[PDB]
Amino acid sequence: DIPKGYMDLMPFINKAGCECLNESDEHGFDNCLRKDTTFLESDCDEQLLITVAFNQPVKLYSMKFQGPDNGQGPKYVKIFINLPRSMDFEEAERSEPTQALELTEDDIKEDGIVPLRYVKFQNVNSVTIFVQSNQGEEETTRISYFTFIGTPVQA
Amino acid sequence: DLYSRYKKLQQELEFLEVQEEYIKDEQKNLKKEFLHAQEEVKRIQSIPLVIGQFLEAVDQNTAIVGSTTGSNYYVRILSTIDRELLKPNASVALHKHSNALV
Amino acid sequence: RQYYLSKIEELQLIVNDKSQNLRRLQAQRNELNAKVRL
Amino acid sequence: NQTLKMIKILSGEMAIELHLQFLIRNNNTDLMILKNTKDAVRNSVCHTATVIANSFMHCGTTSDQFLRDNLEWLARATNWAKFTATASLGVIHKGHEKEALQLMATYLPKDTSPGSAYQEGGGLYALGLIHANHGGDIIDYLLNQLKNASNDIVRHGGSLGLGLAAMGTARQDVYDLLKTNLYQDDAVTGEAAGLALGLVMLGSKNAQAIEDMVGYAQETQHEKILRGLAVGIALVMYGRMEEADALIESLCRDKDPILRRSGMYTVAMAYCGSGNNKAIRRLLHVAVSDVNDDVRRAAVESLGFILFRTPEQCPSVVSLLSESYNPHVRYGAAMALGICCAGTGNKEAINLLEPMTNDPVNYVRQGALIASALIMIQQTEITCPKVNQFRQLYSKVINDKHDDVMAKFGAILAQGILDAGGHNVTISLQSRTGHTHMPSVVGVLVFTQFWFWFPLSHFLSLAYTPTCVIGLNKDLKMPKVQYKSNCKPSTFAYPAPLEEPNFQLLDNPARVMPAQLKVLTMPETCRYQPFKPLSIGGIIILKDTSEDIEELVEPVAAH
Amino acid sequence: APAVDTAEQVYISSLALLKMLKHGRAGVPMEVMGLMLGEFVDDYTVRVIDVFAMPQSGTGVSVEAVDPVFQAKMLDMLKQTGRPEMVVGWYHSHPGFGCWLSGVDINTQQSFEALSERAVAVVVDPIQSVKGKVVIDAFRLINANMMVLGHEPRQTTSNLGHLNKPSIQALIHGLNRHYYSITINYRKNELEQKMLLNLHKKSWMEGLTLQDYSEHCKHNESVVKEMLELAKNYNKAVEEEDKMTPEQDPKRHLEEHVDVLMTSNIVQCLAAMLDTVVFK
Ligand SMILES: [Zn+2]
Repeated sequence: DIPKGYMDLMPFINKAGCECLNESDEHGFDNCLRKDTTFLESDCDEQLLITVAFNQPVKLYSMKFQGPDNGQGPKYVKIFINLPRSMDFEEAERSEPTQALELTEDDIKEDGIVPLRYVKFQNVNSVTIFVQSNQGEEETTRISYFTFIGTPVQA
Repeated sequence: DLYSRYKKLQQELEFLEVQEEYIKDEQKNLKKEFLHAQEEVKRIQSIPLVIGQFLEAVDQNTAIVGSTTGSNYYVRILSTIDRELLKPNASVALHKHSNALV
Repeated sequence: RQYYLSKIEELQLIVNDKSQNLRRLQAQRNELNAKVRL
Repeated sequence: NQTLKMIKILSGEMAIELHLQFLIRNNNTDLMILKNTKDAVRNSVCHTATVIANSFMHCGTTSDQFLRDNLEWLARATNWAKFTATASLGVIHKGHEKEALQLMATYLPKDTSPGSAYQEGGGLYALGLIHANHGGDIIDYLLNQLKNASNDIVRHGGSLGLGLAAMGTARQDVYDLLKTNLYQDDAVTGEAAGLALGLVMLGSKNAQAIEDMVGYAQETQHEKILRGLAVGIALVMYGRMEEADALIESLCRDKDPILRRSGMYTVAMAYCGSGNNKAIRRLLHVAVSDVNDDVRRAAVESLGFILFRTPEQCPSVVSLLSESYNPHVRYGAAMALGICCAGTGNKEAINLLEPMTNDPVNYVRQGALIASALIMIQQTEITCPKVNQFRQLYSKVINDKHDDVMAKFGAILAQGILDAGGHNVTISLQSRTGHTHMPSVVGVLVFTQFWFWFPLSHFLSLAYTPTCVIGLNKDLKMPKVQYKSNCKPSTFAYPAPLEEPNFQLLDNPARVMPAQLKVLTMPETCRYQPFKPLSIGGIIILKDTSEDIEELVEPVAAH
Repeated sequence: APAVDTAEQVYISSLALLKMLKHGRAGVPMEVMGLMLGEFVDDYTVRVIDVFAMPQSGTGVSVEAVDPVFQAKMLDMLKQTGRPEMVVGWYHSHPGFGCWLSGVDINTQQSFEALSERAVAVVVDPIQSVKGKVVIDAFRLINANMMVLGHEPRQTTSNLGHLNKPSIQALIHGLNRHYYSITINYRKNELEQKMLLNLHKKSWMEGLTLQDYSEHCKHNESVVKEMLELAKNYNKAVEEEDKMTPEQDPKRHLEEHVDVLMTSNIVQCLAAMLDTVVFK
């Protein structure tokens, strides 16, 4: 897939910065990271907060934020960038995101690629996703596959 | 004929008003710029300055001056200096980094 | 008819006066701009 | 049947073809001037200027003889210059739609140490230039090429070509493609994307396009995109007059100097030719008050677009800006006089420009030379006394080994402008009948942006309108007819190549200068009769008064 | 082959310029140096958002003056604060030597460019930066193969790269032969300018404080006496005007004294009476 001139940003992801809050121990953060049927599930409630850092600064164009069809796919996502400190759910709800995202149903499918405002993502070091709600309004949310499409800034 | 001349007169008058307002605004801004330029010229006369001897006047704005560092320099005379006060071997203060006869 | 002529002559004298005024303003601005440029 | 013929006329195919034939037939360019200039070029800047000047001289003549002769010298150009060179090709073949794709096939791509993506981008740009304002067919091809374009330079060239082709059509698909390219947020492609957004949605007053473009200009960080978007915002609000006012204020107050420059350009495009005194007041206030020199310059430039309908009033207002201490204001004054009195040969404007050609600041000299060329285009010694002198001046600046590089660049482009289109085209922001020629206004405005991007200079090719009187029969063909110009032949003659009766007979088509149009009638012995009075000029239908068989003017081939 | 455009600019932030000037002066007469942080936005832009000084070493300014521990720890802890900007380039001070790059300067700049092709080597003269003008330039390099082959170091596409003329002092020290000057633009937003405006923003008080009235009277006396002498000179000069066809002015000095008198006394009067009527 992916638009011409871009690449999957998987090899540029630094595992030292990755950190997901409210995840069930049985459903690890790597499940959403990996392109398998394995999924990441929130453990406390629907809200989730996943921070991913990169080895080198990168520029994002589109995200593949997809989950299952049972309605537990995300629906409202606040994206913050270059966070100098770990993110708190209270502030994340309060804070103004770099980009707000109302994930329609079609995004959650396997062919769902969500374009991002490339203007605001030109010096991304670490990207934090605050999943505020899910489609089915369940007590928890599942993410089948999450990744980023973009290009390195060639540091 | 008559109406065309009258309309041309009105258009010309309005354009004259526009030019007048333009010129007044530019006059104000030019006065500000002149003040800044005078400030800069005065600031170039700050301290320290190296003493030298006004050896010879070459042009209305350029002279040859013997700076007491022991060296002769062809430098530029500042306008505000009284020309009649510029006599040979007179002691003159020169800009430290440019030797301009300050 | 003659009303046209009265309006025309009044505007003509006004335009002449303002043209002299504009020329004077231009001379003043020119001298100030010359000072600034120098 | 006859309705199809008027459809053909309205689509522009017939008029463009006739203009192309007129330009080819009366190609009178002196290649010796270009030979001298190519002899006196040392650096790459003068090389690019020479390419552009040759393009201007042969604009629409399809005569690339200079390039074919000096291919070895042309190969010296690399990187963007090479791009510009290829782009220049499109100006030479202006209106040569029929073979365009095919002929661009002859300049087929290769692989070398430069990416040759400059060549592909220049090819797309030239394709757009050829079909400028008339891209009815090329649009789909350029859309496909831009969509499939991968390189950044190719994207830039394709965006420029697409904007030129789609100029004023305001099609939504092309706007979406160009907005996508703009959102890709690359400095090289940003200029082209913003300029093409302006070109496509030109004069449309669209709220969506303008909000997208202003928001992007306030959101991005690449200044090249800022300049492109500035000119684009100007173009979108072209000719809308007071409907621009809101936007204008929203751009005059903005903190970003490029956005303020966009506000000045929007004042120019919105009130182009109206002479609205509120616009002039605002422009003069900005030109004398603003803290960023580029904004002051652009503010002075916009005066030409405001006042081109009353050129006699233009030196009166710009003369004092001409002497201003600020060199940027001086350049703005020069090019404002150039735009304002373009193709008129105004005496006062040239007298104002004459001292400017010796200004200490180099780019001021460049602007003065460019503006003089714009003013005196097609002019002769009798019509304009000083023209010869300026001609010598140009050569001197080229042959002065110590003169600064941009003084030389201005001189080269001035030589190109003065003999544009084989001395068969002029710069007329007004139309023949008194309408604001929108392609001319857009082309001149974008040409003024050569200060920021040299390949944009070819946009001035839009302003080249042929000075012709094309007589047509009832069948729209061209009978062999002669018109009598009641003036001394040297009054409007071509310049003498480098090394009398009171009337002249001109064949069909006739290279008639706009001033010569007044004194031109047609002999009574002619079996035809002009339908519209000949003094107006342009493509004029001739009614045949006799049933004798017609002798048609044979169509000359290309190149 | 790609060529660096002559329109490329170095956008130095206000804070970066101030820190650079302060550090350059603080080390006079030694040559101090430090690292400029920022980002290469595009092919025509190099943004210097911030610059941190580096400890002085007896070496001087060389590629051995960048202590790896200092640089690494400073970068890490700035990133902690919120400034995760890459090392765009380096700066050092040539006190009174003008702006240029010496052989060792060219050497360290080669070292920096090996890290990233885009990298600037701005230098600042801290003693030539007298109030008003600021003597600072930014140079990258020219590849030797680029110059020997005869091709120009930088492609040109606009007049931006030639608005300013190179200096003779830089030119003899290798300018346009081994390194090219890059135009420098200062990124000053409204907020920073307004904050800097407080340096000489007088007060809400001195708009209302009258001059020392005895001092005011003495100043008036002195200026009026000077104006009397000037009036005598003006009369003497004007008498000469008659017996003189078109062929310091006691008048210009007279006008200046008049202007200073009217401004001083008008201001003093108005301030005094505003004070009388706003304070009961
Ligand atoms: Zn050094």
